[PDB]
Amino acid sequence: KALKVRTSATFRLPKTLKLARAPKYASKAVPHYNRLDSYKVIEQPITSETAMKKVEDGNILVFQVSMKANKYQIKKAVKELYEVDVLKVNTLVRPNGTKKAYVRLTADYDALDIANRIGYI
Amino acid sequence: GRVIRNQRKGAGSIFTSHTRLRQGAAKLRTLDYAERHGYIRGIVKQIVHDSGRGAPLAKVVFRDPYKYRLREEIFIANEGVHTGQFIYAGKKASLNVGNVLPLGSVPEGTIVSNVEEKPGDRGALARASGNYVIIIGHNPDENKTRVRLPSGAKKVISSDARGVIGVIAGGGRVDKPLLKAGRAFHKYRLKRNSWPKTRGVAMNPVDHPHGGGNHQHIGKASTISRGAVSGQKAGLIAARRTGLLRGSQKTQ
Amino acid sequence: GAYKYLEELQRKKQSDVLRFLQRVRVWEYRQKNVIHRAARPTRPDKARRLGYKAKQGFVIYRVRVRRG
Amino acid sequence: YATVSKTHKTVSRAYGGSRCANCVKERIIRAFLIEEQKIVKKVVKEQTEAAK
Amino acid sequence: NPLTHSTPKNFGIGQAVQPKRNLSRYVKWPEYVRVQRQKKILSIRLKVPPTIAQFQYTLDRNTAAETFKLFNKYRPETAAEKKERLTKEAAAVAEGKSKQDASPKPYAVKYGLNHVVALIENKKAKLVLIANDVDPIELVVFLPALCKKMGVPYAIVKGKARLGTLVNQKTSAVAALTEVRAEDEAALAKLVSTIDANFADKYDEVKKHWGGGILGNKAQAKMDKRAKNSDSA
RNA sequence: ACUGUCUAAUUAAAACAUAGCAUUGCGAUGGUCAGAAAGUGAUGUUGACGCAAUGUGAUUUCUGCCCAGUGCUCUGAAUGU
RNA sequence: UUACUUAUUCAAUGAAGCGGAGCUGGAAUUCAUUUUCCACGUUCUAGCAUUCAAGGUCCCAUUCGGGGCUGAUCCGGGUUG
Repeated sequence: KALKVRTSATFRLPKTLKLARAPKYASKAVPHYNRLDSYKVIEQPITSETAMKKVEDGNILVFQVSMKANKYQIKKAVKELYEVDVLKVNTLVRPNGTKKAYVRLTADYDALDIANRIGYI
Repeated sequence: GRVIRNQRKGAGSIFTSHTRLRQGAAKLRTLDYAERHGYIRGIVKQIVHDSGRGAPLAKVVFRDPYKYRLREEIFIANEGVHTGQFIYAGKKASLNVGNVLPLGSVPEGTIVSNVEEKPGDRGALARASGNYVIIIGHNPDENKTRVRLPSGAKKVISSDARGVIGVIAGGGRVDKPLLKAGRAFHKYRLKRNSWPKTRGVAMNPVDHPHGGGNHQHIGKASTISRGAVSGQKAGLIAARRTGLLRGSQKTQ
Repeated sequence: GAYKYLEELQRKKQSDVLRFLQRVRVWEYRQKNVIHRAARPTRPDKARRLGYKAKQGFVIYRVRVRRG
Repeated sequence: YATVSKTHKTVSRAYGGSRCANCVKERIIRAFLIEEQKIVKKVVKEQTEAAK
Repeated sequence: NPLTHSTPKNFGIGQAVQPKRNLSRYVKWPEYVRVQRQKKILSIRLKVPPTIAQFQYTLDRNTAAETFKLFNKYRPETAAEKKERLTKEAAAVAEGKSKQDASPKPYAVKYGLNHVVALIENKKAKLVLIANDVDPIELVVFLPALCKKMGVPYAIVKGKARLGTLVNQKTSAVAALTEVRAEDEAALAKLVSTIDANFADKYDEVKKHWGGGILGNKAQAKMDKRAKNSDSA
């Protein structure tokens, strides 16, 4: 017969079929539970004398949160455990290496009403 | 003794070339089909100063024969070329200044520069500023061309090696004295690192074959053989004569 | 069998047939990698008497060493 | 230049924000006269092949 | 015609970027392609000894067609065929008081290099087909000469793959016929006469012919035109 | 000659550097140098108006004689080793 | 001593036009007639060159579209020295 027409001088690798993985056994056989669920995200409220001033005046809940949590997970954890919609979340890493979150609630919710719903004054 | 300075020159730590501001490797076009069967026409777009070099360089843009795009090559600017000139590269191009032709297609006595050694190595000889080779003759069988290099040394090379007609610009550069250590500083600042080369006779016996003594003198003959050893080659290597050249060196 | 004929024939390395084979093969092995997988022994009886058997999990690798 | 509209980055002409109305002007002069000279260069060789 | 205008391009050098042409002559192949091509090229440019050169003196296509047509009649038993025969003989020996002989004597091709070489040395094979493709040629270079020593007729045939198809292997590199049904003795005799006329009679003068030394077609062209411009003025 | 540089922590100088002058090697299968080696590198993104190796140390005016010695080098020599 | 390219060595390239023959073109002289050689798309100009290419031709079942040859000579798969 004849041979195929090559319009380029380069040979590249053929696009061969690559199959998906179909294992004969499971990877670890038990899916892990939620590493950073809502009770592990927010650990403990911060009740210092100046943190208590933010609850009354700033409409801000000062929480100590986990060192792995980002601002989405803290916005979702406060909303889950207390059923409160959240305005903005500001976090910092304290000089003892733990995290503190300044969760600001919306104007519909009085943070001083939620503060003694949680049980710290 | 310790390792002397020209043995440290080859390890290439601080003695490499200071190549930041260079515009690129000055090169002819590669021998494609157009360069060896007919010609092709480029445009010189810019004549530009290249650091570390005395000659100016010319960006010449060409049309890619096989793809719709433009290819910019960086020639060495021959004397006379101007931005906007059409440069004709190829076998059947014309004998004008700027056109790069194979050496088989030029008459004897043609003054070309940037001339290849092997056909396809994109420019080797007559390439610093002011220099040029002279095509002195053809041997059309086993097709070769005797040219005369800028050092006066005659050389037979291939008749398909190319070269650009004319001499290379920036010539007469070294007729101006530097006058200053600052100008020699800034001269070698963009080339390498060998400006302040302390005389080997003022060093110590570790640092050189010439160092030491209660007077500054070489002590033994400064003409060193070719079959000497790295570390001994300090002075005039394989010097077949010395002293002031009186008479016609100027080889026939 | 054939292995006795091959065993005697791989002893005449100066004969014309073996030096032509040595030239062609020493070009071919030089063209490939330094350590590369061989699909089968080129000396099947010399491999066989050194312990090789043509079953799965017996592997031949060709390899190149600088002399001197 | 990605926040502003199209009319801040162009002028209304061929080669708007790329060339400068005088290099565009010589581009039209040069395109017209060489391609008209190529029409001359076609037929001026058609008399040499007709008279050789 | 109407508003469609014939504008040809000018694909000469300097104008009109060249169209996509068949550059299969100039494609930079993978390294295994170049090795497997220049291996054949190098085995052609070198002057080969005569005891390798006798391969590529292969049998012609008509005689090859007749030989594979005869050898298809004695293809050995397959695995399901062996299963059906093992049941039909094991029951017979166990109940019918047979001496494991209620299955007839098989006529089949003989194969495998040690088997076939041992059959040639015993002067028991009636025909030996030899592959020309085997990559260590030392396996089979003695198979012509031994067949000339033993009086066994031999044919070098194209295809170790084609030999493997007749024997239900992948390749088999050699094949032999030792016993043949009497319905095929005449066809085996005519095929053996043709194969002796092509291989065994030619052996003692083929044994001196150094092969190879064949130039490439650029060097062939150069050499012929050197002969035609120098001598033929 | 200048401007400049160096002995941090005893010597800032007449020492070193410098431009200027001169000599040498080398046309890339190359000169000089590096690596234990390498399908390895520096000069080199270089090409004699260049790279490499030295001597002298601005300018003016000059740079004499010696190739026996010790080196270097040669399109050489030959019947010694 | 000088020849070969296949070992080896060097170099260039998104290994793109290598080798041989042809086609018309003409130099060119024919002692029978074509026996050989050079060509074989680009040069006033800082424009432009891309959508298997327009056109010529043949299919499909004409709907809008798609394919083959040619345009762009054949042959050998030695990338080119």
